[PDB]
Amino acid sequence: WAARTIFMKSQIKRQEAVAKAIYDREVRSVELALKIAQQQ
Amino acid sequence: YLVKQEWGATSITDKPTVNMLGGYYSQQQFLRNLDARSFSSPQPEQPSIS
Repeated sequence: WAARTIFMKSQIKRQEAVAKAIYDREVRSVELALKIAQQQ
Repeated sequence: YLVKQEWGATSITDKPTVNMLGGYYSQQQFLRNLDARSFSSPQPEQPSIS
């Protein structure tokens, strides 16, 4: 049980890291597209 | 009277418990239970960690 809960904690941390990376990339692209669209 | 006396002690052992293996159990499951099978598909036959 202890090994299992450690494993799920690691998996959850990994999923949060992946989601944070995707969100950061998307938000950066969105802001930069905002600046570009404002230019035109 | 001249030969050195030899006393013998006998022990017999078996496979360890999951609890007493410690964090090694988790550190081997991270390496086999998810990494190898999912990201390589080697389809091997391997014994238990214990």
